[PDB]
Amino acid sequence: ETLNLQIPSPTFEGSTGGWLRAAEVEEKYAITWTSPKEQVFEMPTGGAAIMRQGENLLYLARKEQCLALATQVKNSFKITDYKVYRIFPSGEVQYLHPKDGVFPEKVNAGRVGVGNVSHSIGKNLNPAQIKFTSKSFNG
Amino acid sequence: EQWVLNPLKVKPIAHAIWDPHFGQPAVKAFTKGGVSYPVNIATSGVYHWWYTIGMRSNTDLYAGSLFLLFLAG
Amino acid sequence: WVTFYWHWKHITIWQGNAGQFNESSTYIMGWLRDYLWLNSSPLINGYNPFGMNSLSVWSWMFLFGHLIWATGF
Amino acid sequence: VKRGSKVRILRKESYWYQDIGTVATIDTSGIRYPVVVRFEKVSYSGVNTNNFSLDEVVEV
Amino acid sequence: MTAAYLPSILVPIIGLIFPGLVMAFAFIYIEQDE
Amino acid sequence: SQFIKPYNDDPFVGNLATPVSTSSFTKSLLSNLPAYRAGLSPLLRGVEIGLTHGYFLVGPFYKLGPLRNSDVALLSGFFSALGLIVILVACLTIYGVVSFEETEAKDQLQTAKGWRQFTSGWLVGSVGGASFAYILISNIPFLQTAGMSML
Amino acid sequence: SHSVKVYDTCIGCTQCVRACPCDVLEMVSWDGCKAGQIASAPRTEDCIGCKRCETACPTDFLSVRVYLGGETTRSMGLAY
Amino acid sequence: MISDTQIFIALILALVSLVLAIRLGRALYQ
Amino acid sequence: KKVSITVDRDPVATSFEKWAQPGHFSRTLAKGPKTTTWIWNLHADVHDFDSHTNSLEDISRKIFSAHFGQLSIIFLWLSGMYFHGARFSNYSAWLSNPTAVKPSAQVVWPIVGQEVLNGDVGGGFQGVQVTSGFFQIWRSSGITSEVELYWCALAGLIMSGLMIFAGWFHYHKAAPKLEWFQNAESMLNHHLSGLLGLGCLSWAGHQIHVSLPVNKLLDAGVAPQEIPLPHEFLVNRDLMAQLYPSFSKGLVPFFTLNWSEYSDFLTFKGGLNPVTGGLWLSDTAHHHLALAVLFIVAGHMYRTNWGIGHSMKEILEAHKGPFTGEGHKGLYEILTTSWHAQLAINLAMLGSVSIIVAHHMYAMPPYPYIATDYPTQLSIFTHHMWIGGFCVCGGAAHAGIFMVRDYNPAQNYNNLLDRVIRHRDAIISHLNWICIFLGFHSFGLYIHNDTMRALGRTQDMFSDTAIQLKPVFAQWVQSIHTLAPGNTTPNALATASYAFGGDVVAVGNKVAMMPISLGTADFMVHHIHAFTIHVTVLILLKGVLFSRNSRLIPDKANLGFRFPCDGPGRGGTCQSSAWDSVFLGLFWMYNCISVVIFHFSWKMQSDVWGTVQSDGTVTHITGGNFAQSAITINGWLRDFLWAQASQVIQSYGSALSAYGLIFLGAHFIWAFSLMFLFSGRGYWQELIESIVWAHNKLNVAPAIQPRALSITQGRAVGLAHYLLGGIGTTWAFFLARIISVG
Ligand code: CLA
Ligand code: CLA
Ligand code: CLA
Ligand code: CLA
Ligand code: CLA
Ligand code: CLA
Ligand code: CLA
Ligand SMILES: CC1=C(C/C=C(\C)CCC[C@H](C)CCC[C@H](C)CCCC(C)C)C(=O)c2ccccc2C1=O
Ligand code: SF4
Ligand code: SF4
Repeated sequence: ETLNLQIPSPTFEGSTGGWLRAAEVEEKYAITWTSPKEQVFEMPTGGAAIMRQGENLLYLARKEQCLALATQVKNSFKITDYKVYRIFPSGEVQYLHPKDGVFPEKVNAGRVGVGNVSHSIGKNLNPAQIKFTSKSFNG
Repeated sequence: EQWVLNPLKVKPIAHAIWDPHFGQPAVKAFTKGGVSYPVNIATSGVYHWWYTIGMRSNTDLYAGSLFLLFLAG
Repeated sequence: WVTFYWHWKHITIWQGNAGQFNESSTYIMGWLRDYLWLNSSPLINGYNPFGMNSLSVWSWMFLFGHLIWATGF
Repeated sequence: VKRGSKVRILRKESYWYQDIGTVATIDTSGIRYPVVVRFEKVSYSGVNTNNFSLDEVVEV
Repeated sequence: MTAAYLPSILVPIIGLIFPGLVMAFAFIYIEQDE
Repeated sequence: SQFIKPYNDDPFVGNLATPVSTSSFTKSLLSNLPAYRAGLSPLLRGVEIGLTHGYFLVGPFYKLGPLRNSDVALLSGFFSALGLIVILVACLTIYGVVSFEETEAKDQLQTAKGWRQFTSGWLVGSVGGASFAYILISNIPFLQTAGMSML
Repeated sequence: SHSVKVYDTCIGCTQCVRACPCDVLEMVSWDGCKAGQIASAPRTEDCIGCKRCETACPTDFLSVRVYLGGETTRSMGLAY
Repeated sequence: MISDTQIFIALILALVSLVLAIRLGRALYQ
Repeated sequence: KKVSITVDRDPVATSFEKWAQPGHFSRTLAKGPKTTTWIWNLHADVHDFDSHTNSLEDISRKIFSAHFGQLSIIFLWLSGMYFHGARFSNYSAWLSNPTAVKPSAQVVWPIVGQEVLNGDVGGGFQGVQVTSGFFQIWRSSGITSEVELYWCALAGLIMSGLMIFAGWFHYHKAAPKLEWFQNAESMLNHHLSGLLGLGCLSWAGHQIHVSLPVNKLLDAGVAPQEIPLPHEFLVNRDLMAQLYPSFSKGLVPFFTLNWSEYSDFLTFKGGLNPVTGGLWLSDTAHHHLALAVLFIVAGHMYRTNWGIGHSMKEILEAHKGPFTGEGHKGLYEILTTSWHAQLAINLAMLGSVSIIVAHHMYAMPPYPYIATDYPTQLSIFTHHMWIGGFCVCGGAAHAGIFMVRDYNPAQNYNNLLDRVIRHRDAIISHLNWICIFLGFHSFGLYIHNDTMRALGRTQDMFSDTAIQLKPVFAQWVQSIHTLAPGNTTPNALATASYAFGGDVVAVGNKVAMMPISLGTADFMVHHIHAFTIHVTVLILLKGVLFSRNSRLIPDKANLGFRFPCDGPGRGGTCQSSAWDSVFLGLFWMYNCISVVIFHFSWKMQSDVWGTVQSDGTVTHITGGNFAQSAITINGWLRDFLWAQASQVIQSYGSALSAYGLIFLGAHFIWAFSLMFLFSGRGYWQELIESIVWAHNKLNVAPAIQPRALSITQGRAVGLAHYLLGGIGTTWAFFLARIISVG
């Protein structure tokens, strides 16, 4: 499950759009995927890189940067084998996406609904009702 | 006190200018109002208001300033 | 619009030339030439290559207002 | 209501509140909004149809 | 002018020292965490 | 032959190794400069940077200042340089207070004690460099002019 | 972080989750709609607030509702 | 005309007003 | 013979059926409107051919026929200028007295009192004074008759009919295949050799056989009806040899390479004709003959069907060094498969050429009596500055469209594009720094001068009388160009332009051209120019380089070239598209070009234009106030805008009252634009909801539901009205000022 740090990376001639000091002091994101070919893709941070046949590893500064490459790899090269991780400066590796092995767009058992409101949006409480009280505006 | 003597001819002074960026032409150009220092000429009308309500001298304008400092406190 | 109207009507009355407002205010080029352009000349000559006078500060503030306004854009 | 009837929307946050649409289908399950109403006017999203409950819909 | 020395003494203090000091203190207060 | 490579042999870092960024001449100059010099105390780093900066600050204030045409142009220029040094040393002090949490170690600029030592050195160096510029310009007539003394 | 809510008018079309660039939304089983599924937001800390989920929502009033709240490095979209 | 002593009295009363302003600002800030 | 003509015959049927179905060209719009946004979306995407069709062949066919339609419109426009010169002009009166009669080719009808616009332009004529310089063109052509202007109007009309026929024919009857359009070598050979080269050769031939004899007779003092007709020079070689004795020897000196015989009519004089204040037409004839030879020679560079020539792919792929990776590999594939890449290059070049045209045409006036017609000089400079700036921003617009759409990373690995996108942060940060440095050190000098002049400190300013920022390099280059005749251009007789130094050329006691001295004010306004050009480059480049992705939006190419935002998140991504950098850079182009035309107008009136008094003193239009007053912003406000806006404001009741009306109308349109620029769509949609309610109440709601304009369209409408208002204000101000005083 855990990120194999030794995964080889795509051939990129470098760019100025990559990650800055906050990646080494706050958080860094990594994306891995398996490619059947030695093919050119576009980096979210700049120009073009070549993903290697076999397993690739990337280091990006944002989760949207990782998910942008994930969509490019799924719509143009049909890779569904992408795992997105958040790597703390402490060295902790946090797996992110897909969070339970199944894509968010597919239903999965054991998922608990968060943020779900039992009524429609027009039944939200008016702000005057919730003023000077801790009671929430979603009913 | 110069303005209250001749209110139609004297131009009221708001406050003086002490600006270390001024040239000597600027210092001379703002030395109106019958005084020896550069000044801003007041457009607020406070001279006409203080004249109308009784104030005559600098001592009572100052006394009003003191009373307002007390009221502010 | 209110203060342009008040000021133009009053400066024309204060000259003794209220008819100049009466004839020029009914079209917009009268407002442009006879109010903004005609009365700009003491203001924008507050400093020039021939000297400066005490309207230089308003001459500098007028440009300063044009700058802030445009910076808002 | 019934399928094909013309209905007046009573959902205050609807785009077509107090407008007339026509009922396409009504589900029979435990669905929270079974009445599917289609509308001639399109919403700001461009959608021209929405699902509503019975107590949000009156026959005309 | 009476007390003509005061504009020379105060206008640089109020116009340069006052902002500098209050900006410095405001900077320290906004940046500080505890 | 390629003269531009990924920075630090890391392609996804946000930098490119280039001749301007990573030549041996650039590496030698940065290491030689007091801020990045190895073996240099933070106070000594501040003294060398300060001596440099205070020395060249006097000249623009002296030559192009309001009192430039006066005979007190150098004194005004030095005072203006000194005032700028005091404002900048206040900036260094406040940056040090907010940026760095207090730690025992002082061997680095990026420490509360180290930046305080750096600011101390920068003030001493800047006042000394400004003074050195004042002494030199006062003594040498050619420096008092803009190089037109020969003319 | 932002607060993202899903209301019971959700028809389970899965479009808001597909729109999500930051894997904030996912599908959970729900018997309320014909599709048997409703959107959920267990990752609103990654929510940048783009409101692409709102655009993809085909309900007359978006079942998915982003309420922009406290800003973080993640919700500001900062790569620095 | 205003004496230097009169200006100093005004400056004393404005300092007292400054101290009361500090005390109100600290009380409002809590 | 791999370069061949290949056409599909009868591709598209000439039917009115698609005319009757608006929106037919796209799948979205063809299902009809449901909201009013459809109406706007119809016009917005119509010429976006590569948004409708997948195939490059149909796109290229649509572009070729639309270029014929544009050429038909240009020829109809030219035919109208010739017809208005023939029928509604004082051209014949202007030919007799060019220095007193004012050109006019437009007459208004008397309807609502508007016949006051038919002012007394001279020559027993009333009409609107025209400033396009057509009269000077026609005199340079040697027209000397209104009958020949009718024949030119018919020639333009015939060409307009032939181009609209050719567009119909080449879209509907014989449309070329894609392999025809992808012949860049053949097209370049023909457009260098055939279009530009035979264009110059034929024009040089016309100049030698028509313009040179007629203009020698005109400047000798012969009246226009006493001048022999232009074919009598073609036949009577004896009569042509009276004016130019080299014609006694014919074409033997050309073929025997004895070209110094032709020095009577092929000169290298330089300078201006003293009689007209224009370029020597013998120099212009030699100029066009020399350009024709090089353009024809250039059009033999590329390989088409016989093994001689270059492959442009080989030229590009061979140019690669150690800094630039694979180099120019893949650029040929880009420029023969992307129309937007070609339009980006050609619009940047056409705009640059139009900007070059404005500078060169004022400095070296090329037509007889155009230099002392100051309304024409100001008009054609200002016009070609605006056409240049617009075309340059469209070069960046279509660079953004290329990057968003036609750019493929797979075919662009490690080439020049890949490397630019891979160091775009370094490019934009260094451009950002140079723009901050140059705004501080150009406009802050103006703020320094405003402050010091306001403070009474005239000794502390940047001025010629104070701290002197002299333009030593520009003055030195002026020195070189004044010393160049006889030294570094030994066979030149005069300087390339009198702007560099030298004589004052006066025609009809008005200065044709005279040295433009450069001082502190010129240093300051040129660094203003360098600053405004740099910032326009920064906005346009930042849009091109960040069109596909950023650190902010990593998937910006999926949103497109023209999207409003990607939501209020990430702090807000309003105006994140490449389109919105074209939108923001057209304002800064407006700013740049407005300062350029203001610099030109004030400098030419203050230091160049005016009347030559006895003893050769030149009393200039604004009396040399540029040097001491263009150093402050108050001087630009007072001595340029306020002082010279006198003519537009006081134009009412005269023939220039139309300019006063357009001055006010364009101030109105400019302000009206700010309603679209400072506001947002959501306000207007809720306001429209209340108006829709009032319509619903009266049962008068439309079936095409009214919408507020899109966010992008609100930006585009604001920018279009802003540009129209600003440029129309400057257009009215410039034209009333210089028609009155020049
Ligand atoms: C292309 C450049 C051009 C321009 C800008 C002008 C401009 C002008 N011309 Mg000139 N003209 C031109 C070319 C041009 N002309 C050419 C090529 C010829 C030779 C045929 C002429 C011959 C000519 C004459 C003989 C006269 C003018 C006149 C005029 C003036 C008024 C014309 C008018 O009111 O028509 C208005 C006429 C109408 C019928 C009203 C137009 C309303 C309809 C609806 C137009 C709509 C177009 C249509 C909707 C497009 C779609 C087609 C449809 C299938 C949908 C105006 C200054 C007049 C002038 O200067 O008098 C002093 C005049 O007498 N023109
Ligand atoms: C020597 C031959 C030749 C010449 C003169 C031209 C001329 C032109 N081409 Mg090109 N073209 C050529 C060969 C040539 N082409 C070849 C071989 C190809 C295939 C690779 C193309 C492919 C091509 C494309 C794809 C496009 C053009 C376009 C254009 C027009 C550019 C706009 C312009 O400045 O027109 C104004 C200048 C003029 C001179 C207008 C005159 C119009 C005619 C056609 C010029 C020639 C007339 C005739 C030869 C002169 C006889 C002289 C006689 C009186 C003695 C212009 C008419 C563009 C365009 O606008 O399409 C219409 C365009 O999109 N051409
Ligand atoms: C609130 C009204 C007010 C304002 C706008 C000014 C404005 C000015 N005063 Mg001050 N002044 C005021 C009240 C005010 N005065 C009062 C009540 C006194 C009597 C003690 C004085 C006594 C005074 C002296 C003795 C001098 C000035 C001077 C000046 C000028 C330069 C600034 C300076 O050195 O300040 C110095 C001012 C003080 C030390 C007194 C404090 C001023 C008031 C009480 C502070 C109130 C602050 C306001 C209410 C809110 C603060 C927060 C705000 C930032 C949001 C400037 C024109 C100088 C001058 O005339 O140069 C031309 C100068 O030498 N003032
Ligand atoms: C509002 C109050 C204010 C006041 C009183 C001053 C005062 C002054 N300015 Mg001005 N200035 C101000 C605001 C002000 N500034 C602002 C807002 C700006 C930005 C627009 C400027 C921009 C400006 C420029 C660009 C220049 C001045 C100059 C000057 C000096 C006048 C010329 C002279 O005689 O040279 C004699 C001046 C000296 C001998 C310098 C004395 C140095 C002082 C005494 C040292 C003070 C130490 C410092 C304040 C420590 C503070 C630390 C911080 C925590 C507060 C004088 C010191 C000129 C200057 O610097 O003079 C060289 C000059 O070139 N000013
Ligand atoms: C919106 C487009 C537009 C409009 C309405 C005008 C309008 C005008 N132009 Mg301008 N012009 C424009 C764009 C435009 N221009 C651009 C983009 C360029 C750069 C190529 C020029 C360059 C230009 C020149 C150089 C001249 C004009 C002239 C004129 C005037 C007479 C019109 C005429 O018959 O020209 C007739 C044009 C001539 C008689 C000279 C043509 C010489 C050029 C070099 C021919 C080049 C042709 C070639 C196909 C260009 C290919 C582009 C190249 C980069 C490959 C009129 C004011 C003339 C003028 O101001 O006279 C007072 C003039 O001499 N124009
Ligand atoms: C040779 C020049 C040339 C060519 C062929 C094109 C072609 C194209 N451009 Mg480009 N462009 C150009 C020049 C050019 N443009 C210039 C000079 C600029 C800078 C202003 C731009 C800026 C630009 C942008 C920013 C965009 C395009 C787009 C487009 C495409 C479709 C446009 C459309 O359907 O509009 C149809 C035409 C109109 C809607 C006309 C309205 C324009 C103004 C408001 C009318 C002007 C009126 C008049 C001049 C003044 C008003 C007078 C008043 C008193 C009555 C098409 C590929 C768009 C696109 O789809 O990208 C693919 C797009 O986003 N271009
Ligand atoms: C007159 C109004 C105005 C002003 C002053 C500015 C100023 C600026 N614009 Mg903006 N802009 C404006 C209108 C204006 N803009 C409008 C109307 C638009 C409409 C679309 C834009 C669109 C726009 C874009 C799209 C871009 C800019 C950019 C810039 C910067 C250019 C870099 C530069 O010159 O830095 C120098 C700073 C100035 C010239 C500001 C004036 C300062 C003077 C010199 C004196 C300084 C005073 C001093 C600080 C006083 C200190 C004391 C005081 C604090 C107490 C600068 C911040 C560019 C940018 O930021 O990148 C570089 C950029 O890309 N602008
Ligand atoms: C006024 C305004 C509207 C409302 C404007 C609308 C709905 C335009 C409708 C105007 C009428 C209906 C047609 C305009 C016709 C003009 C008389 C001339 C138009 C010329 C061309 C359209 C042919 C917006 O929708 C908007 C959106 C985003 C930012 C700013 C704004 C904004 O300022
Ligand atoms: S889009 Fe709206 S409806 Fe479709 S799933 Fe997400 S929330 Fe439920
Ligand atoms: S806002 Fe953007 S990120 Fe937050 S949920 Fe909706 S889509 Fe996913």
